[PDB]
Amino acid sequence: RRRMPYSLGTDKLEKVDPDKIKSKLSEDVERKLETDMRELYDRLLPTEAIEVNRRELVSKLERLFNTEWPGHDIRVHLFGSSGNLLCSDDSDVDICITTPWRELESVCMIAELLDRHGMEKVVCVSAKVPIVKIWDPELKLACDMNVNNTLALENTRMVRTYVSIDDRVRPLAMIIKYWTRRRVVNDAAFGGTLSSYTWICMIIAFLQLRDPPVLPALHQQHDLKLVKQDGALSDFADDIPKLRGFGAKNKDSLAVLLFQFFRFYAHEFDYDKYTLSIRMGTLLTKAEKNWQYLVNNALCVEEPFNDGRNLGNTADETSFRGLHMELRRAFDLIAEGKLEECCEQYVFPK
Ligand SMILES: [Mg+2]
Repeated sequence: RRRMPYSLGTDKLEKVDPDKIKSKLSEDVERKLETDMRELYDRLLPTEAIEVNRRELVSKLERLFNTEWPGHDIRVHLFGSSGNLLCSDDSDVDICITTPWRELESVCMIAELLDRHGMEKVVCVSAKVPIVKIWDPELKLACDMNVNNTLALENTRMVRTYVSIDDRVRPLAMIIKYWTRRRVVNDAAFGGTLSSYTWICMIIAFLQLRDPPVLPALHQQHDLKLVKQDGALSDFADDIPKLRGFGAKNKDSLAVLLFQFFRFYAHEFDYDKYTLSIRMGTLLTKAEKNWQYLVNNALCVEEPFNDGRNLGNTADETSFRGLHMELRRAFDLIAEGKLEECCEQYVFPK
């Protein structure tokens, strides 16, 4: 299911004359783009009826696990879009199951239990982190779940903190995520594109590099870190009420930020030289991380909790060329306020 066909080649896109790149939206385009974005954001927001279904699934799973394997304090947690304020009604339910009972990390044992109790399309992937995928026919929800993936819970908590800092982040990130789904550039497993978490990091990194910045570098704000419930200091600043309002110095609207996001990644950002690091909040070079030797390093996005891992390693040179075309395609359409055409649903050739 290769998203970017090998026929694209690997050539770098041309450097367009800077005078031919639109510098800012016109007054009419921004006003219409602003209303079109807030109308779409209202459609993208989740509904209460589906929110209670996701909580019913969590409770149903937690009862099934504790009744089948009692005495192990098995708890079910939401993470990803389900826990960072960025999910929609059609989003999957991403679940992290925790227990001190290490035997539960054999996930096909979980797959058998859920299939035995009526779940459908039950597949286990025993893989980076083992995953059980189900489809709940009663609640009409798809669910991916892993066991003791505490890293996913922490960086979900980091994304949620970033979303809580500035009220423009949630609508901006949800609209961009919607764009990644419509263009089908959010499949790092089979399509060769970028993961949902990779895109969120690219959004945060863009917001950190604005002048003035919309978001801070939470990993570097040492004086704003709280003691977690395990007794350890949080790796990132998480004092949300004290962090709120950090981006108020930036006066750009939602419409301008969407325009600048695509403009940044279409023409401004030098993909060949720099690594995007939301951990540092500044640009790093590939050379200072020795990342000029990484295979699939055309796009370097540093994972904040493991600076030795490039989130963009799922994109080869052909996939990156197609990804760069989509970002330039998006920039040209948003520069004219064409939000609907920017989000045209991609369809795979037969
Ligand atoms: Mg403040």
